Amino acid sequence: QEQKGDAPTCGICHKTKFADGCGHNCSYCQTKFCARCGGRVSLRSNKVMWVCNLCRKQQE
Ligand SMILES: [Zn+2]
Ligand SMILES: [Zn+2]
Repeated sequence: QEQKGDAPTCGICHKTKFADGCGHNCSYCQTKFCARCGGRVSLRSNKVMWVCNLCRKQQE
């Protein structure tokens, strides 16, 4: 991680730029993806985890 004024980008379409900070990161691959290249999977009200369509699908 290096703060060089680099904006947030999707690791799939590389188009959708995350908001001020960080977008959705795969709870597995850890890859940064947009709300369209992943899904919301919270493990009980305490922590919200996002899994890419490749993990959410392959992992059923
Ligand atoms: Zn994307
Ligand atoms: Zn993943």
